[PDB]
Amino acid sequence: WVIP
Amino acid sequence: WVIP
Amino acid sequence: DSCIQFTRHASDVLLNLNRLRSRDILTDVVIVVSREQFRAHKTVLMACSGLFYSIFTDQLKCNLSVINLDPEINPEGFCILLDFMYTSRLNLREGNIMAVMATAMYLQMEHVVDTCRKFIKASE
Amino acid sequence: DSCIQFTRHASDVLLNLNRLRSRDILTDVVIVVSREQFRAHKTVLMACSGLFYSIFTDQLKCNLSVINLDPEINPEGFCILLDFMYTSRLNLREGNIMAVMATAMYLQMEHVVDTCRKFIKASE
Ligand SMILES: O=C1Cc2cc(Nc3ncncc3Cl)ccc2N1
Ligand SMILES: O=C1Cc2cc(Nc3ncncc3Cl)ccc2N1
Ligand SMILES: [Cl-]
Ligand SMILES: [Cl-]
Repeated sequence: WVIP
Repeated sequence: WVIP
Repeated sequence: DSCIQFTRHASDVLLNLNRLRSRDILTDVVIVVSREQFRAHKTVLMACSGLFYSIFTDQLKCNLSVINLDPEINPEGFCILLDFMYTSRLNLREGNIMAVMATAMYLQMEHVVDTCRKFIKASE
Repeated sequence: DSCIQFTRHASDVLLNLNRLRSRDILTDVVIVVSREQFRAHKTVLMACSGLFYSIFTDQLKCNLSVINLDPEINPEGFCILLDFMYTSRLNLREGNIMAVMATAMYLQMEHVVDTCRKFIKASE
């Protein structure tokens, strides 16, 4: 999971 | 396009 | 093999599937949640959820145009997860994390359940 | 928004759509090419091809279960492109590049047409  |  | 691969292909496909959802094009099922209705594509739901995969591979249920979820399922939690299915983006907030995790457990969306568990553990 | 994003989501969705294709699950159309038949999902074809997008948004054609392609279309070129649609992998070879490019132009798959043009230009 990432900060888009 | 890339070499997978 | 000796294939070449287009890096953005999978993302472009999902973006186009979400555009079809937005425009209600070729949607083939209604998911009913506590009298809130969500139109979608069976194949996308199956690709994202172990529950929908099991439902639409059933010889009788594969032909249903309406699926009613368990009354304990929260429509907002479902809506957030349906958006995630079609975009890879999860709108996870302090105010919705419990409903989102409960819905992801029911829908069998293991990666969502994982990030919810981690975000909850960080706040304890 | 303040969404989080699961990097591998789009790829996992496409992988699952290809598994459904392999097992002939929820395929809703047959594409006929020079008497060679290919089963697929209309939504995936639309997401990948400007031609299929135009075909299945047509009020009459959206309801067809069989689509016949132009007789000049090569079944191997189509097969390679159908595999690309469901995997992001293109099996481009000296022996098939002309058929693949011609099929991608007909199907309106601009990124495929682009890499074919470049690979052809490198060999001249
Ligand atoms: O967490 C998850 C997400 C998910 C998706 C599916 N889908 C499929 N699996 C295998 N072949 C085809 C499909 Cl469509 C099954 C289980 C789970 N569990
Ligand atoms: O090269 C290409 C690939 C491609 C895909 C599509 N598909 C869609 N476009 C917009 N909204 C939904 C969909 Cl399904 C249309 C044109 C082209 N041209
Ligand atoms: Cl997931
Ligand atoms: Cl393309």
